[PDB]
Amino acid sequence: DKLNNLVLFDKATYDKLCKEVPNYKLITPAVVSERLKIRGSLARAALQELLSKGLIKLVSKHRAQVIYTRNT
Amino acid sequence: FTYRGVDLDQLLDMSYEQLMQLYSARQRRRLNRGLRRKQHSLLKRLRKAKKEAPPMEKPEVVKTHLRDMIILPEMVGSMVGVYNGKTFNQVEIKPEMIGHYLGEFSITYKPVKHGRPGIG
Amino acid sequence: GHQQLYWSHPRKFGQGSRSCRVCSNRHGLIRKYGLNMCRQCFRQYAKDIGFIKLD
Amino acid sequence: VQISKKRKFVADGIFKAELNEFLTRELAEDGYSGVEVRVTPTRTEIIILATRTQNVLGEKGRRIRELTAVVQKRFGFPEGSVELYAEKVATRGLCAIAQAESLRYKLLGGLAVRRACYGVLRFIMESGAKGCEVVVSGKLRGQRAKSMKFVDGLMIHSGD
Amino acid sequence: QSVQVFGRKKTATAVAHCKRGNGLIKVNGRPLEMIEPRTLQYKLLEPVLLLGKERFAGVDIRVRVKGGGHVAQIYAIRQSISKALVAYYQKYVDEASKKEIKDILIQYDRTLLVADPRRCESKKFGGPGARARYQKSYR
Amino acid sequence: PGVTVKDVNQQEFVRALAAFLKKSGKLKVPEWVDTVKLAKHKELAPYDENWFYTRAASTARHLYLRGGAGVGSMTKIYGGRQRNGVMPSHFSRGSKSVARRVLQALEGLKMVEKDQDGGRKLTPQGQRDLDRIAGQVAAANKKH
Amino acid sequence: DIKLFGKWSTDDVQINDISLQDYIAVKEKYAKYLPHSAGRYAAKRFRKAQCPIVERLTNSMMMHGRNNGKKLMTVRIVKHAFEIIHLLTGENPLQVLVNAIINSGPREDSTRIGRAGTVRRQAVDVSPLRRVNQAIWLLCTGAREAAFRNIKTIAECLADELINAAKGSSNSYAIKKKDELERVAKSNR
Amino acid sequence: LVIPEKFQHILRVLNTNIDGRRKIAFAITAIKGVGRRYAHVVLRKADIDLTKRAGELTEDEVERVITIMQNPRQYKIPDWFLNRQKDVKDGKYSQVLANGLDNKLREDLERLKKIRAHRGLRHFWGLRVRGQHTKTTGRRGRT
Amino acid sequence: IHRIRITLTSRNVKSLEKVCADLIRGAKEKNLKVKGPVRMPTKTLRITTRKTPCGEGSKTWDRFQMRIHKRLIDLHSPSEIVKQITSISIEPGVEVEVTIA
RNA sequence: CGAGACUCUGGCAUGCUAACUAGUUACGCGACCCCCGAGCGGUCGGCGUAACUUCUUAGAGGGACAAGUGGCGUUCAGCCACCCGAGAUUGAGCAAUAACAGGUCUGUGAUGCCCUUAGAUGUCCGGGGCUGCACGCGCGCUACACUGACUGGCUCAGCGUGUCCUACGCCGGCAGGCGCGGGUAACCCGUUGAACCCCAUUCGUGAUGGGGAUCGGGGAUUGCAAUUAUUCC
Ligand SMILES: [Zn+2]
Repeated sequence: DKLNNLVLFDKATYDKLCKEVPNYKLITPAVVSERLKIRGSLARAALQELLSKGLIKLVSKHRAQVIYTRNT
Repeated sequence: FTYRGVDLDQLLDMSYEQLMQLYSARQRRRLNRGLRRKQHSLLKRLRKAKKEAPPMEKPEVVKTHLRDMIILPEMVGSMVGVYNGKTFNQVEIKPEMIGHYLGEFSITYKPVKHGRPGIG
Repeated sequence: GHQQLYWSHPRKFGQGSRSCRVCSNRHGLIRKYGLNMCRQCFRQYAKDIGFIKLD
Repeated sequence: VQISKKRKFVADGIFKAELNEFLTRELAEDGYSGVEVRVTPTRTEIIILATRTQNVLGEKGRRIRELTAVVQKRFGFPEGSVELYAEKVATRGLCAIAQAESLRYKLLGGLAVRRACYGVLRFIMESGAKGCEVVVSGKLRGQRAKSMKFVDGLMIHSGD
Repeated sequence: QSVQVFGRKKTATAVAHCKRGNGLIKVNGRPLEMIEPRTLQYKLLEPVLLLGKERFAGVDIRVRVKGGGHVAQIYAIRQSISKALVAYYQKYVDEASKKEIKDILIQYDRTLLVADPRRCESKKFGGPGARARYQKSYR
Repeated sequence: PGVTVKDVNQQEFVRALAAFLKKSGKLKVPEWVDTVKLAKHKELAPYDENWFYTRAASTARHLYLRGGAGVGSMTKIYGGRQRNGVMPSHFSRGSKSVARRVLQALEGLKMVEKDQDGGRKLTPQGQRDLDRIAGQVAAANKKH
Repeated sequence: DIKLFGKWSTDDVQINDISLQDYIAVKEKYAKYLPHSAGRYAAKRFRKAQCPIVERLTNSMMMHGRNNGKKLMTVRIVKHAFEIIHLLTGENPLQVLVNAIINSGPREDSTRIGRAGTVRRQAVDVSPLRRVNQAIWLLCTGAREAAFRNIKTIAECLADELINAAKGSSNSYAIKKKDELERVAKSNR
Repeated sequence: LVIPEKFQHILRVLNTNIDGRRKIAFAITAIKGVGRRYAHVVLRKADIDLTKRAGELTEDEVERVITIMQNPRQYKIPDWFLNRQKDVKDGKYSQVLANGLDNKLREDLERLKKIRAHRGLRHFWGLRVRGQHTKTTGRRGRT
Repeated sequence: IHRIRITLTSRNVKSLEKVCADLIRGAKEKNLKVKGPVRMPTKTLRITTRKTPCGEGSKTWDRFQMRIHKRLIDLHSPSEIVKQITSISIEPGVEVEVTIA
């Protein structure tokens, strides 16, 4: 089967990012991509929005793996 | 006909080192190194055959062993027989091949048409 | 003339301009240390030149 | 212009190898033993090990002057820069080159194959060695290559 | 008042100079925390994180490194850090401190005071490597 | 507490010295910077708009470590892995001209001195600018 | 104290099986800061049970062809893998590692016995060191399979196997392969 | 990021269909004639953000990117980046694009075949042109 | 006369043993000013040849080597002594390349 | 005889012999920093004496012998395990007797016969061919991707060659040009600034930016000559 993710957010999909995602206990661009039908660049950048909002902590950042968490 | 934005007659009367800016890199590379004693001799003899024809007649063929000779614009309209290791091949120098070598108009090999394969 | 057409080929590069200094052969030369021997005559004369087979 | 020290000892190697093959291809049937190049920077003194020293000098030294005139004209180093010397290897049985050339001379003389091999093999053990073999291979009779082998004493084959 | 020893892995050779100092351990001019493959940072901290800072207090350590690769240079230093403090505690401090502190290191890793002799084997013909050979085909 | 270049995280030291040179404003930028690769072994043009500055910043850093580098040695410095098509890969050097006019621009800021011994070294003014950028990184790291 | 990665401790880590206890490393004096140690553990037999089992998970993760010498690549895959375990579970991930190892290595295996051309396996017993060796291999291999051609990371997909085996769940790869080798053996007996 | 509403999913440039949802430094490459390396230099002369997607842009950005693609020397794009450097009939430097490059490989093939050069026969025969061992490789597609 | 460098290059160390340790022996016997015999890196000339002169067999190779051992020894004296001792001690395969200043 | 013994290599030596064509340490001098409110400290492949051999190099000499302990042994040959130890089986070279009608007259001025020897099978020259292409079979290279690719940044070798290796300026987008210097070599290339690796950036499961074959245009070097693309951009 084909996997056609979105490239920019939808009104509903940006809500799932804002509301659901900061309560996962494990937030990662691969995970967000897997649960929301979103390409890796968009989901990788959306987590940088959610650091700017302060909604989400930061555990580790690397070339290939960046790991985020629910808020405390 | 036009070559590099230069018409037929303007090519024929163009200076020698002015051709060394219209050619490609191999020809300009070779022309800066200069033609040799063997090669002006062919170009000399190509003038005479083209000189001695009736105006309805193509010139008499001039046979040659020089395959890596540059087709200069002096040579246009000539009849040239080129040795492919075996046989001189009658090649009329059409005006559109004026940047190439002679030898790629006289084939060496025969085009292969297979039969059946043998034992092995 | 034949004065002109005899040794007319420029043999200062390529394989023609090098041969063995023992057996005149120009296949498989050892050009390394200014040796210029074929790979058999070097193997023949290797004790007298001084190349000891150790390793 | 000087030569690289890598390239120099190689060029000294091709000098002795060509000089020894020169004296092998010439002084073979005249009792030859060996080349001893002794590089004195005034004169490249070349000492010739041999057995018949009188049969390589010539007549009051005719050939020894011929030979040292060949070398100057060959390797280019000038006059008065080379001497020659004949010192006899009196232990001709110990030298394998002499005994493989004495056996070359007898086989070229049309003697028997076994006779000359036993003559040499008895000689060198009488000459004080501790072991020796003589192999002669090739045409001995007919259109078939055979191999003969005349072993006496001890023969180390492996190692340093 | 000064002791200079080496350590060594495959081809890397790191030489540490120690004198009566004030707790600086610099390798090749730059600090221990700055050396680039920081995925292996703790392997360079292991002579410190086992003996504590208090032993590296009256000692100044310069390390001079050449050769090897990245990993091989990391392990060549941690030899030479460790071997020097041991050799400093011999000549200038009593032997009982030397034994005490040598025993803490070796029980963590024997590598810290004696080096691997395993170095690269010679490749032989008929194959790409020291033991390996080319493919062959039958029939 | 006198900081140095060597006491600092180096790939942030370069990021600091780069943005220093845009704020200085005077640095000769060639007009081909919008156009070209850095070597033959690189696939594409570099991503950064201001790549000339950080490569200028990288170049002054290497001169501080060893003084005496030429244009060819800098072309060796940013060398890479030429992927030779389906033939196996090899080492290829950078470009001589980008390595030239970087050293030539920073010579214009009196940061780079041309040497007795051939190459280019770093002026004592240039040694001031690095160690002042080194303070700006060491402070923003150890106090934050 | 000697923390793995400077942040994970060893004294919490508790071994269940006495069968595996002497053949699974770090508890107390094996405790080392990094997996990367580079010692001669295959110099003679039964020396590779004394090396830390995080380094065992390392050396079996560089294992494939394109990755086949790159150890610092791998101790980075390990380091990011424990911190995904901790954020999904909260347990000391070394305990999750050991509980995933113990549940993974099979306990009876089949073995071909008989002449050539005859295929009649008989069940035999599984060695304790081999059950360690079989489990790590079955753990690392499951990280390749669900993460060879998708977006998920191998520092991530390792931590999804290494959790799903400490549950002994059916979702793990190393559990289905234990549920086959030890299923086939009890039809050979 | 965010949700633009003037986001064309489908671009129609030079009779070629460009996927609007791709990065624009790699959606120009969807036409013939343009690769990766030339498209970056086209967009930098256009001074358009490489970060942004191809559907995200206006019309005046798109048609001036077209204009810089059509007329590269005018916008100081050098002559060594060009598709067709010295065209033999006129000696004129250009960058040749999708329907044109399709039309102007036929012109080089109809040149060398009419002249009966060596390469012209090769393309007429279907064989290897750059002087290659045809004994062993290039097998598939025959009877 | 001052700063007399002597350079020795042989092929075997045993002849180079006897010579190089006799120069420094006789210079100090004549009460001179020497540097120690310093030892250059030994050159190793490697030529790898096939054994077969056919190309038939099991692709077996010969690893031939040549080694060159180079020594330096310095002096500070009027050079009347140098020509005396050195030109007598002639061992075949041992070369003396004495340069001054 | 072969095996072994042997030679070379490797591993160990803070012991010995030495070092201006190798260094370290110290002391001068300079540059630079934070400063304190002077410094000191530091980094200096920045350059000058002195101390000397840890590092470098290479010479001699030691070192390991199943030695020591515990078991097993027709208890002795030898084996196992372990302590001390750098090392408890380093990797090669050489390799008997006998053969094969294995391979090589296309390595030889090593060669026996036979053949050809001036409308030459000698030899030079010119042009071609060894590559040709429906198809089989072998050694290989690069890939099929995200443990990736790209773009920046950062930081490490060794055996080696060199009269052609090259440095350093300059003009070159780039292959390259021009000039000027070193090196017959531990003196110069060169501290041989290697690559994956490391750290950020970008891209997200699709024939994709993976993958580069095949094709069109140009540009430059080598050579007498690039046409049947030498190689390179
Ligand atoms: Zn020969």
